[PDB]
Amino acid sequence: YVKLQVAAGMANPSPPVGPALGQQGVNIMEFCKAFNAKTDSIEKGLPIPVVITVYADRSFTFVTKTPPAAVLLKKAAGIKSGSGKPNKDKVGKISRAQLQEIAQTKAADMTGADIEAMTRSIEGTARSMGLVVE
Amino acid sequence: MFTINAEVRKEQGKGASRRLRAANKFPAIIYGGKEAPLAIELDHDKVMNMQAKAEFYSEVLTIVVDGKEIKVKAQDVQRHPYKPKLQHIDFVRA
Amino acid sequence: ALNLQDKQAIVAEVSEVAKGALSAVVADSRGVTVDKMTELRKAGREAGVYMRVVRNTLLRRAVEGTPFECLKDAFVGPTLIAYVTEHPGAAARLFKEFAKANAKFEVKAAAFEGELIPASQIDRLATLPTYEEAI
Amino acid sequence: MLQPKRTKFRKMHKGRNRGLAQGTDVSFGSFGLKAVGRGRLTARQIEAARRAMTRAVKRQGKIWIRVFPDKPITEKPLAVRMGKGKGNVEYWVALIQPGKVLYEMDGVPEELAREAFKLAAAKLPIKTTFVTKTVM
Amino acid sequence: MKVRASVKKLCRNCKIVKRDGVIRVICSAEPKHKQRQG
Amino acid sequence: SRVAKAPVVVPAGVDVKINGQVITIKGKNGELTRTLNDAVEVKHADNTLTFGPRDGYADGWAQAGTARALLNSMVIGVTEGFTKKLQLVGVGYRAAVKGNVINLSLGFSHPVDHQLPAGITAECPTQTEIVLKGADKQVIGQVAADLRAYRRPEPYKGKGVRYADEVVRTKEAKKK
RNA sequence: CGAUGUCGGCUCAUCACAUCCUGGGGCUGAAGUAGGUCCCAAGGGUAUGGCUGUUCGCCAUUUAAAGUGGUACGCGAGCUG
RNA sequence: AGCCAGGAUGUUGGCUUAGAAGCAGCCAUCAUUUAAAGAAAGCGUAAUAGCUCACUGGUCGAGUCGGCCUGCGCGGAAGA
Ligand SMILES: [Mg+2]
Ligand SMILES: [Mg+2]
Ligand SMILES: [Mg+2]
Ligand SMILES: [Mg+2]
Ligand SMILES: [Mg+2]
Ligand SMILES: [Mg+2]
Ligand SMILES: [Mg+2]
Ligand SMILES: [Mg+2]
Ligand SMILES: [Mg+2]
Ligand SMILES: [Mg+2]
Ligand SMILES: [Mg+2]
Ligand SMILES: [Zn+2]
Repeated sequence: YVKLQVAAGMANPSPPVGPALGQQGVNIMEFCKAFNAKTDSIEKGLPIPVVITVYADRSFTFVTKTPPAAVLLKKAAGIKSGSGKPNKDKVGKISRAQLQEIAQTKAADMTGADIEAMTRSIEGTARSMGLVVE
Repeated sequence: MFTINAEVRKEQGKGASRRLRAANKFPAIIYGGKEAPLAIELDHDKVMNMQAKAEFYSEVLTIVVDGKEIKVKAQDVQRHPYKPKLQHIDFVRA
Repeated sequence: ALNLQDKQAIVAEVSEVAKGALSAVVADSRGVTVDKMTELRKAGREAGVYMRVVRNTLLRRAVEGTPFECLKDAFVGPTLIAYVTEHPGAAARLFKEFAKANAKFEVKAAAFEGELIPASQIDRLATLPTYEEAI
Repeated sequence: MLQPKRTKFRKMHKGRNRGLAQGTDVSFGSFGLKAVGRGRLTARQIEAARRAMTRAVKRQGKIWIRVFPDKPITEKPLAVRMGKGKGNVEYWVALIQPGKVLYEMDGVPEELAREAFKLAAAKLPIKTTFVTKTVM
Repeated sequence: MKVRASVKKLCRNCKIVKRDGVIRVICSAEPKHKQRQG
Repeated sequence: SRVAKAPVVVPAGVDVKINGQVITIKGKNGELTRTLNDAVEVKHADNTLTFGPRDGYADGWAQAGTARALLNSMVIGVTEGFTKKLQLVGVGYRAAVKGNVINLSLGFSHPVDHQLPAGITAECPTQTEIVLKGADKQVIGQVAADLRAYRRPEPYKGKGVRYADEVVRTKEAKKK
């Protein structure tokens, strides 16, 4: 049982997913094509998280999760890489309308009850990466 | 309201004052107004725990000298050179 | 540490919800991870059910104010309360499926009508449907 | 390392260190390190202590040194007989009577001041106590 | 074993003990932390 | 004090005899006898045992506490009985019982033969398992320590005689 | 100061332990072998040579080791000079 | 004090790096479900895992904690 973050339409190279999951006992060709067949609806250039559930007979079952909070704040502000020193250096800006956009997508994984509860959980991910709310 | 209990001193001077402290007590003076100054002795452990609160040095305190009640205000305190103790207190009639 | 000002406030917050709610469910929740609990918290808020873990000593104080003054004997061991403020039932069914599917705990006692319900007869508030069923 | 810039005279008579300290109260900061012992604090000792407490507070807040080593100390070297004049000045001390507030500090929480003062006390030849600023 | 005049607790698993009038620092988590006053 | 105040409930089938400071506890598992410190005053009454300090004796309660504790594990001793389990870790390490003697093969030039004292009985469910049984907690504890002393667990592989519940913290050898 | 012979060697020693070896043990940045450090321990043991008046030191080659000190810097009514 | 139970979610926080996923470093240190859970006090992994603490619910059932002024002791303490 391992947790990984593979691209929307990319799953096969050796340095990121190769011997990380293959060391346990997972088929490198069976998962690499079943994952991209279900993540075809997900937009290009968006890292999507996936959790693997392996049994004693080397068999596997995966459930796809919504893109990360520190991932969606980069495309919304227009940045490739975050700040080296957060709250000391400002790299971008995101409005109150963009905060609720990241929160409505993350609703499947978030613990919050109301929209305001899920919005504040993205507000903290933005402050901790240098991005200022404007 | 801080209530201090005191007795008038039967003696004065070095020898007599050193004796008070050795007996876990300390001398103190009450002066101010038309009245003559009053030399009193105070219990050390009681007055120490009181002066620990900052309100002691600001508020009006009442001194009980043989039944009588005197309203005062702490004017000047003499402390021990290095121990957490009191050597003498100047009280002023209010 | 819980000051008495905090303790009285926890007594007050649960004494208020007690008056308003219709069906209250009392159970054990020892040996269950937060993953399964945050899940039973989502299924509760959805069904109009209030979910809390309160000191058994502090429960005997917020229940004394009537009509749950028969849940006293249910305040021995880990206690979890399910106060249903919106539509009677909800929890009494939500707990029965969570108990069987997770195997941990047993569910102490149920309360409705200001009357005591034993651990064996919780099938009474579990068979009740909607409000919203009489039409 | 503290030392007087100029002096009226070079060498001082030995003297004595009787009596109690003048300057017993925390007069500039919020906390203090008070002398319980009687002795001499050298210019090096003062610096050693000052450095320890500064390193501790991460050079936050403010420190005061209420003592100044204005006393010159002479010494005769090896294979030198008695007399033939007073020895040469080698180091400087500050005469310390019980009660002297040696160091003062503020701009730090009580817990840190205590720790800082604990570290500096280890570099001192005389016993010390922690003292707080008092109303009168 | 460390034999010194100043025997102190070094971690939370350090315990001070008096065995035959000798102050000892007996520790469960770190054997390096074992001290005897002397 | 907190220990001494708590009484030892002597069950059915357990006989208690007290001759001043000497206590004899007879049960189904055996008979044990202990001489209590003069500072301890023990009272019988009902199906219980109560302990307390004797007048004039300074360390009264500390002594009374110890007494209770000893007599409790004595009461347990003559009924239920104590059990210490030891497991042998390492290549060629084997053990077997031939009556009151435990034969131990522990990587030495000579096999180690450990004689068992009165009341202690051992058995080997495996070639790498020694199970001790008796009534005296202090004696079963002692025998276990003596067997463990022949080859204490090494910190580089955990090799040696270890208690069944013993946690053996291992470590890596010096780098280069 | 109406005399208490000075360095080193030779011979002969005796004590201390702040232990060089041998013995017991704790920690190790102790796999093993072999070390490092500290604790306990004074029972015995603890090189011959080259150079130099040397003690010492440097060097050669040994040994389990070639300890540190006190004894009028032990020892000339014992020797040497 | 002991013992039972939990110690979660966003999230593998961002930057950096072959990797840094509480746990090489550097900077920030909020927010959510909450009984409570540090964007983590230590051990562990190539990085993950895994173990435990801070904190909190249960059990127990009456005391418990550590500063101050002080008396008398203890270690610190080896020699011919
Ligand atoms: Mg006089
Ligand atoms: Mg011993
Ligand atoms: Mg003569
Ligand atoms: Mg020695
Ligand atoms: Mg050393
Ligand atoms: Mg010898
Ligand atoms: Mg020749
Ligand atoms: Mg050699
Ligand atoms: Mg001589
Ligand atoms: Mg001659
Ligand atoms: Mg507790
Ligand atoms: Zn420790």
